[PDB]
Amino acid sequence: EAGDSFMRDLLKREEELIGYCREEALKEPAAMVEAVTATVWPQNAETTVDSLLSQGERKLKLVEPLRVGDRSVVFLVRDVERLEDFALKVFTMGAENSRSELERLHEATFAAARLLLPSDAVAVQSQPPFAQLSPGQDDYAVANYLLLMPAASVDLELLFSTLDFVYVFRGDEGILALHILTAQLIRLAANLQSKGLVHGHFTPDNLFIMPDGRLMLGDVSALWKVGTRGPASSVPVTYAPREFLNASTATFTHALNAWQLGLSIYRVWCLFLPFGLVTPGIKGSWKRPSLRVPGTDSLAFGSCTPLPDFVKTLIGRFLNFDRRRRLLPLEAMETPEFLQLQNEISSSLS
Amino acid sequence: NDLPSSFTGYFKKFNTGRKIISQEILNLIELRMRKGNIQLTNSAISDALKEIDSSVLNVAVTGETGSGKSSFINTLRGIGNEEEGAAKTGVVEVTMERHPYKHPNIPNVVFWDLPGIGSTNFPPNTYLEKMKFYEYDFFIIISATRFKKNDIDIAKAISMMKKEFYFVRTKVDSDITNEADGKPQTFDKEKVLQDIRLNCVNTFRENGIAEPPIFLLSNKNVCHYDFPVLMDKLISDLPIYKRHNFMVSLPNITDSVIEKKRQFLKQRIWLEGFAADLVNIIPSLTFLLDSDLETLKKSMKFYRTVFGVDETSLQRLARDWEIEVDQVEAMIKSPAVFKPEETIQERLSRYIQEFCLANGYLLPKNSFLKEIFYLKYYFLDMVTEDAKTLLKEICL
Ligand SMILES: Nc1nc2c(ncn2[C@@H]2O[C@H](COP(=O)(O)OP(=O)(O)O)[C@@H](O)[C@H]2O)c(=O)[nH]1
Ligand SMILES: Nc1ncnc2c1ncn2[C@@H]1O[C@H](COP(=O)(O)OP(=O)(O)O)[C@@H](O)[C@H]1O
Repeated sequence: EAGDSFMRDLLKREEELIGYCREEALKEPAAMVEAVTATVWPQNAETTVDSLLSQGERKLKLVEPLRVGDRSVVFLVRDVERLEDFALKVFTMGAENSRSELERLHEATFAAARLLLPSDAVAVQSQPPFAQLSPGQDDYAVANYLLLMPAASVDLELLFSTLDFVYVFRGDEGILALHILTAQLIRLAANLQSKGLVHGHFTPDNLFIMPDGRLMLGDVSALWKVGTRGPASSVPVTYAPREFLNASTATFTHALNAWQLGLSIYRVWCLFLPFGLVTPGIKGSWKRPSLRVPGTDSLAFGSCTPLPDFVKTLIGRFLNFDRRRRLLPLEAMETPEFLQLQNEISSSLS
Repeated sequence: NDLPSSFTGYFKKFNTGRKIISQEILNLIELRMRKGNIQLTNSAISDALKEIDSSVLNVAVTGETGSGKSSFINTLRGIGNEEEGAAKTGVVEVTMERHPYKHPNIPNVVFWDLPGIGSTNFPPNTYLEKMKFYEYDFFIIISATRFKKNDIDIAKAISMMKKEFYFVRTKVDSDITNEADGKPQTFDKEKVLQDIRLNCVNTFRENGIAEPPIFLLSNKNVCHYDFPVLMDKLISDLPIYKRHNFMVSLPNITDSVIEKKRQFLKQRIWLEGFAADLVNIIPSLTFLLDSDLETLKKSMKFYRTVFGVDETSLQRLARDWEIEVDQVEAMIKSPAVFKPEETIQERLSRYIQEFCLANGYLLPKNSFLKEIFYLKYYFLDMVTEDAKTLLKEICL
């Protein structure tokens, strides 16, 4: 709670800068943003939708675009008659089976529903759900399936890119923020572990600081029961350890999230990924596509922020290439290094 | 009233740290002057000047790729990044070997671009050994945008050897513009600078290093930030005999830097004037042989170059203000001196009267420097003023 409130206040402090970088991030995909916006909101700021679940009819007012993903745009919207703001995720259709994939995503998400959960799923009125939405624009087909969720204050990917632009985390407060994020990441991963759960996408673009300062993990459809077998391709290649790159089908394990946890803590202190892995939107990044391509498999901290040794050690232990010897997050919290992290945070806060 | 006293007394009029020679050398020259052996007096002055002229300065610059090492080196050399002889980025990181870059006008001032430690497979202590740490007069860690672990590991290693380094934070103009663009409702130029500075200070302390000299500057705008104070600190850390060469090589970025160059060069004129023999005739009643005129023209050209008002320097200014050189030349005095209605002979005669009216003959009654040396003092004042005049334009 103490750390949450500190993060909340820090977010408010950097609110204008985050907003600036958020807008900057939308310039490159402007054509996509405009085309998706024109599809979902072809008249003015409001569009009327029906819930696919029990929620009935809503009018969603566009406030502003928030973020672009590989095949999606996320908008800040308002349901005026409920007095509630939401993030709304809208999906583009490249694939011929985009429709069936989204139907599958819907079922997996809501069957499954620290975790950012959806609030509702809706479809534009007078048009079939999942099918391509009218009015169509040729460069960007949009599916009639809109996912409503609480809006994060910032995702870690955008935070890192913002810090790369101007490193506002200076002095003991910025350093403390790095400590708190490190501790939050570890506890989030530890919480999953405690429930025998594994997420395929424990990555900065799926890690969200909420308005109350809490760090949450998104996309409950990618949560697995530990030991479950699934498509290895569901793990982003730059966030996949070697054992997820050698097969069509992989076992989803606590070792996977130990690895991904190591990556994210490394990025907290370094901004780019380790091992020369390509990290879009960060200047210091090399171009290694994945670990299956040979490169620097040694863990290098030279171009990072000067991180404390207790953090270095924890990253090193999470990023053990041996899938049988990675430090798991619950175990990590019992280490002296985690104790030291907690005491640095406690001393600095009070 | 005695000549050796007048000779030493001139130097006492300059503040400690502005003296071109040590007390020991001054004592030796004064001693020989008192003993009346002119030949040994000359040789003492000659030796001192030669020791000064042949002094070599080796300045190391380390830091991450893209931190502004080559830019920093070029700025101190008064060379644009795209001009000939400019240090270029990236190259040292490939060779993994230091590369020397000489100052164009004072070639005994040498800057060494060092590869970032991360471009090598050297741990800090090995990296310092391989880069020949002990051979440098100054070792400068350049850092931009954010402190890297490598920067602090190198610093910790140097502190472990109980040696010294300077920390230079580049691209502060970029951080300022970026925070101004990103947070206008709360942006404050002075606060951003202070917070960058304290972050540097705090980073060293937190890592067990006594805070080194720290300088926040911009290779893109020398008219502001810590460039002047950096220069002050570097020269102060040098033995006296190396000061002249470093000083005259410095970019002409403040009135203080310019004035300080004038002070050093005034002492050089005094030494040269005494080495040449004092005379017993007033300089308004002597004339210049062609050998003197030649020495004068070469003196003016050296001064103009030192102070950045030489032909090449003026041309560069002209392109950038987008004008004809004759518009730049017209703002100052030195370019017209040896140019075609009052003859050159009348003109130099007038300069003597003006100088000696304003300043006297600098010496006990009935003793004088040779006329050429009053002229050099006059030229030095003129070139100094010319440099301040143009700097006012540039830094604005
Ligand atoms: N705005 C600004 N840019 C700088 C400064 N110093 C260097 N740069 C720029 O940063 C980039 C890298 O600098 P450079 O000297 O070439 O890097 P290095 O030799 O590899 O350390 C170049 O595009 C420079 O123009 C500075 O003080 N301010
Ligand atoms: N509820 C939310 N609030 C704020 N940003 C979000 C939210 N959900 C997703 N995002 C952001 O929108 C972008 C795309 O989200 P998503 O569709 O989950 O990823 P992708 O499309 O890249 O698979 C990402 O940057 C993500 O961080």
